[PDB]
Amino acid sequence: ELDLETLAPYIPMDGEDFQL
Amino acid sequence: LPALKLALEYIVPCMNKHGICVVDDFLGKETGQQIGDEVRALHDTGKFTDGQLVSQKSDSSKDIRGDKITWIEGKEPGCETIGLLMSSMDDLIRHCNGKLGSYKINGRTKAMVACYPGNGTGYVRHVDNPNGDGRCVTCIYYLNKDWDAKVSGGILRIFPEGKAQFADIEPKFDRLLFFWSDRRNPHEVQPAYATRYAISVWYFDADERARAKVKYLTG
Repeated sequence: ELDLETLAPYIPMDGEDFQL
Repeated sequence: LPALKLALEYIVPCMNKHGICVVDDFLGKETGQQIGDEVRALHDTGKFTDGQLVSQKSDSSKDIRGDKITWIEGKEPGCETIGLLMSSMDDLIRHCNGKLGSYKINGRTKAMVACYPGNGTGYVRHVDNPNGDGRCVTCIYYLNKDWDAKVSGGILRIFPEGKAQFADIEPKFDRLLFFWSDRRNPHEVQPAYATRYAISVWYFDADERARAKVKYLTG
């Protein structure tokens, strides 16, 4: 198989993230 | 349109039955063109950089995705209408609380403003969140006035699991799209032959995103 994380679009993992 | 009815009577049942939901003519022509002007100014001032992947091995990113992007928080000068779009997307999601699957949506990414600069650029078939990074709903706004997909390509083809048909989403002006980000919706951006713009956010499930953050913070 293939590691699908290698095709997945990047998002920041650090920082916060926006809170709703 | 009023968020409550759109969320509860259309978006929620659409998502739970099909995992994909299209809302056309979301903000109207005036606002959509203002977003277009803001995006074109980010492009013209050199803000975009190569789109990147979650995990990187030997491959050039450009053999996977050929877009150029920047991340927008919503409050930057010259991005005010992008901010209004982000606030409108958030308003819909807040009115869906607890009704989109079993997810508890508390947060999201910044907005990804993305351009496929013609020349046959696209994005090979992929899953937005295959390995549990917290993303549960992808939300995309398209802003291509004059797009003729039969000539210029750029269709987002989604392959929803278990369905007798795939879902072809032309990147139509003022179109808003939601879909589950996980392996239920593999998708490709088919080659684009004119300049194609889209603005994406990804909404997080609280518990999955917490687990993903723990994984990152411990190594």
